[PDB]
Amino acid sequence: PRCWNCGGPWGPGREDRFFCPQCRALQAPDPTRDYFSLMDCNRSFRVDTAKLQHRYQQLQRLVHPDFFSQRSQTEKDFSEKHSTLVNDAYKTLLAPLSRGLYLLKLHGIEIPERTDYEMDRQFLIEIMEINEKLAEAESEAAMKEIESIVKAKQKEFTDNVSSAFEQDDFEEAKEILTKMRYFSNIEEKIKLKKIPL
Ligand SMILES: [Zn+2]
Repeated sequence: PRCWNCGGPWGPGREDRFFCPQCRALQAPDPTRDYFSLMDCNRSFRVDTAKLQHRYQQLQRLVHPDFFSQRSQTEKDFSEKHSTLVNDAYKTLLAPLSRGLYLLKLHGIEIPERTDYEMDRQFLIEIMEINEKLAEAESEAAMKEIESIVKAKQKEFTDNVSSAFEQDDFEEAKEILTKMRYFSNIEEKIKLKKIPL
């Protein structure tokens, strides 16, 4: 690893290698750098979103294409690349759901796309019950009950998946996170139904 302007060696040291100490040029982003690192926090399901938002700004102060409009094409390139990554990381870590799923990827676990079959019975039952309820839900208050029901589950699940990580129990975390995916959809459908008011 070396600088595109100098040839200055990338030090085998600490992480934030945004600028070349030798020539001040904006460097190519490290593909290997995970989002928790880029957002300067521990690999953890638990994430301080006030801090996160602050980091997001610090970095966007450094790499956003606005500051590179008058600079070389190479720097414009990298400025755009970085700024995109910064956005990804931020969005990914901000949402507990995407955070959970991202946390699993690093721990080397890939997720099947909401595979409806690999699921257990009791949960399936819950899902078709919620469905029925929502389908039946036309009144504004019957609408509230579902929201409650859904949000009460969401909390329970967050607590659970938090534990799963605390214990390194990724097979469990993958389970619960696959569940949380369902309820997110249901949430979005409710919000979509809630538009006309
Ligand atoms: Zn350099």
